[PDB]
Formats: sequence, structure tokens, C-alpha cells
Amino acid sequence: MQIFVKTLTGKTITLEVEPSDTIENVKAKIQDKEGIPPDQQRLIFAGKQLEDGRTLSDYNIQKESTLHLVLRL
Amino acid sequence: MQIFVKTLTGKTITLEVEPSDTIENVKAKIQDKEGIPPQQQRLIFAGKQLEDGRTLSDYNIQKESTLHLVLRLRG
Ligand SMILES: [Zn+2]
Ligand SMILES: [Zn+2]
Ligand SMILES: [Zn+2]
Ligand SMILES: [Zn+2]
Ligand SMILES: [Zn+2]
Ligand SMILES: [Zn+2]
Ligand SMILES: [Zn+2]
Repeated sequence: MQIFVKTLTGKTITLEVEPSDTIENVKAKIQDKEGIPPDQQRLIFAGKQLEDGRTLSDYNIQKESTLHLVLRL
Repeated sequence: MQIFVKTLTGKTITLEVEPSDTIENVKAKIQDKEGIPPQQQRLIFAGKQLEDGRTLSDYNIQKESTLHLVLRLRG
């Protein structure tokens, strides 16, 4: 399934994920597409800031959902 | 003094502050402990949104007070 990741400047990048993909897993996918180390990114979905080791499904994130990306650098 | 911030993780962080600290000061403090830029923060207290240029005394926020932190997103 697909999900979208919106950045700060609005740049909308697309991901190929699986329902039971951990968050540490999503960060690695972003690293692959944008060269940003996982330890630098923080992901928020519908207000909540997701924590690695919880899965997309643990947060009811389904196909074509939008995650927002923030960074700690 | 000390106030509490409910972050984006539902967790809660402790801030050591002065009464004259402006909201821009507080946002900066959160930037260190959490990682979010001040330009992306929106701070809520007792039903009010706090403006960058007002102090903790203006809103009359006292010790052990709790501020709900919120993301500043659009589009
Ligand atoms: Zn797919
Ligand atoms: Zn698989
Ligand atoms: Zn991580
Ligand atoms: Zn959104
Ligand atoms: Zn200060
Ligand atoms: Zn600092
Ligand atoms: Zn004042």
C-alpha cells in the first residue's frame, strides 16, 4: 500500500509500505529516498508523534494516508 | 520556576523558566528538548493560544502549569 509524507516546505513524497511496518522501518525508507538519517526525523500522524517500534496499523494508518515529517538537527 | 509541557508524544516535559520569559523563549526551550523549530510550534494554555511576543506573566501562568503543545501545519 501507499502512504504520503509531507515535509515542511510542502514537498509531498510517496512511500511503499506494509500495514505492520514499524516506524523505525519508515524512517529507513525516508533515508533511502531523501538521505536523511532516521535519528534526525520525527514523524507525526493526525496530531500524534509516532514512536519507532510501533506499527503503522498500531496507529490505524491505512492506504493513501498522510504522515508529516519534522526534523531534529 | 517550573512549568509542564504536554508534547506531541503525549508525554510531558519539565521546563525551568523565569516569569519574564516570552513565548518565543519557551518555544526555543522546547526546540532543545524535543527538536521542533519555534516556527512550527503552537502553544495552548487555558483555552488561549500564546503569542510569540507575550510573557508568562501576561497570561499569568504560574508554577507547575501545563501547556499543550501543537503542530503548526496547513495545506
Ligand atoms: Zn502497495
Ligand atoms: Zn513483507
Ligand atoms: Zn529511531
Ligand atoms: Zn496531515
Ligand atoms: Zn529563560
Ligand atoms: Zn539551547
Ligand atoms: Zn509584557
